[PDB]
Formats: sequence, C-alpha cells, structure tokens
Amino acid sequence: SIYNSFYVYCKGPCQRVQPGKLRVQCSTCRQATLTLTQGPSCWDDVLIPNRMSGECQSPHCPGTSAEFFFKCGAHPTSDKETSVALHLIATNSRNITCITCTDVRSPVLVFQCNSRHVICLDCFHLYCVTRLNDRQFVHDPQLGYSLPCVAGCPNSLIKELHHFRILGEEQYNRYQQYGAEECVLQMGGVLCPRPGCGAGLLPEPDCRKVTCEGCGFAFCRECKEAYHEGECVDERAAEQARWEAASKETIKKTTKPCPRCHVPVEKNGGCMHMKCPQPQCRLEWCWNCGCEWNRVCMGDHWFDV
Ligand SMILES: [Ba+2]
Ligand SMILES: [Zn+2]
Ligand SMILES: [Zn+2]
Ligand SMILES: [Zn+2]
Ligand SMILES: [Zn+2]
Ligand SMILES: [Zn+2]
Ligand SMILES: [Zn+2]
Ligand SMILES: [Zn+2]
Ligand SMILES: [Zn+2]
Repeated sequence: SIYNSFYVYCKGPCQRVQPGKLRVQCSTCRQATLTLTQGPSCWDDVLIPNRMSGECQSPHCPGTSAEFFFKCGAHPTSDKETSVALHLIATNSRNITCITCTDVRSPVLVFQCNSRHVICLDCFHLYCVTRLNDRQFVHDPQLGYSLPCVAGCPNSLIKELHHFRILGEEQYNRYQQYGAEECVLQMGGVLCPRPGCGAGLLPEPDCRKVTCEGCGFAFCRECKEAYHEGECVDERAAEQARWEAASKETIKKTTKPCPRCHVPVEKNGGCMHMKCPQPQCRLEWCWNCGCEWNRVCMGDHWFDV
C-alpha cells in the first residue's frame, strides 16, 4: 500500500489492528455491481445505511443504495470476510503532535470531542491500560464502560467499543470483565489480589479476612496481602493536538498539478478521486498517488479524513 486511510480490527489471522480495505455493494442484490453517482468523502458516507446511491449494473436489479464494508488488508480475504472499521483511527498525514507524548506518530486516534483531540496509538493503549488498573473507565447505560477524550472533553465517549481491541487479547479481556467487577465493588465486595485470578468476592463488610473460594487465596482486605493474624494534559499540547488546527506547510501541498495537463488543482473535500476541471483534459486521478484513478486507491483510500 502506498497510503492507508482506513484501519480495521482483524479477528484473525491478524488478531490485531491493521490497514483495512474498503468495499461497496448494492444493498439489494449484495453484488459488486453498484456504480456510485459520487464516491464517499467521509466516514458517515460509509457508516450510515443507504446514505449513498448509485445504479446497480445487474441487467435485472433495481437497487440504487450502496452498502459499504471493510476487510483486513494485511493478506487475502474472501469476497466478504468483514472486519470492523475503527473509524476513529487515522493516518497522521499532517504530522500533528500527540496530546500526551507530543511526538509525531502514525496512525493516531482522533477523539470526537469538539476539539477533535489527537492521540497516538501507543498513548491510547497506555491510556486504556492506566484507566483499567485505576478503575477509571466511565459507565453509560446504552454502552457500558468506555473512555472519554484524554483531555476531559464532554460527549467524547468512544461508542464503537471495538476500538478497545487496541489493547491486545488480555488487556482486552480485563476490559470485558470490567462491568462485572464493578458490580461486585459497587456492593462493597472485593477482587482477589492474586495475579491472574482477580475473581469477584462478597464477604461480610466487617471481616478483615477474605478467602477466594477461585484460587484459594486468603488475604487481609485492608492491605490485599495474604492473611496476617497481626495488624497490617498540558494546555499547549491539547491546543496543538487538534485534528482541525491550523498547521505549517508539509511536503504534500494543498494545491497539486494535474498529472496530465499540469494545471494546479484545488481539492474541495474528502474524496481522493479527482476530476481535472480543465474542459480539454478531464483526467480522473488519485490526489495522493498522482495517477489515473483505479480500484486499488478506491480500496485503500477512497477518502481521507
Ligand atoms: Ba510480622
Ligand atoms: Zn488480517
Ligand atoms: Zn443490485
Ligand atoms: Zn503519544
Ligand atoms: Zn478533547
Ligand atoms: Zn482468587
Ligand atoms: Zn493486611
Ligand atoms: Zn488535467
Ligand atoms: Zn491513490
């Protein structure tokens, strides 16, 4: 791949986050025969059903709605082996610094707070890890447990919870226990301190001794050891790590010459498919690759955020 606009979670054989491939099909016949009037320009175009229309080229099909889906890109996949789109994840093509480590990384996660704060995938991992260990996830009835923007911005809870698959199998599994553990705690119960167990227990609240009967561990609850009979975000960083913030000038400009005629072209939205405005040229080309348009570019970066 020359360029990846998308990333998915590949349940296997990657069991990890990977660059994904975009696909489209008639939502009536489910064939690869919908021509779109207009290509996608943003995540909504591909995530909201029937938002995008074409003509299904099957002789005897009348469907005009598109249905988009994604696939892992790290290897072959069957015509429809679907991966979940991690739509918060973006290639950092404008070299924006991260809100927490302040390095330039790629890809990044972009919170859907108003400020559209940017965090690298390393810091997102750690953010998630920290917030587990410290029971700092946030509940929401219609979601369960999630995390907001790292900067503390409201209405910024991650809704597509497959974004936590960024934690690797085990951290991820901790994450899935979290509600269940929280239940016990919220009833004055306790978790087994034994590493690898962490099972839920509810003794009488005025007992300092607690036995896991799990893995057998007796422990003192006040201090979580085995049972003794004795006694026991920077402000500038935030401002800078904003998706839509005004930036310097990179290598990759915001005016580029048509590959055929060489007239400078402005790009006026998210779709990577360009059509040269010149009446006497009209080349269709990819904004990024500088080449005639094609199904690879469609697959890999039909649009960019
Ligand atoms: Ba002692
Ligand atoms: Zn894969
Ligand atoms: Zn059809
Ligand atoms: Zn970072
Ligand atoms: Zn934010
Ligand atoms: Zn235990
Ligand atoms: Zn103790
Ligand atoms: Zn041209
Ligand atoms: Zn391209």
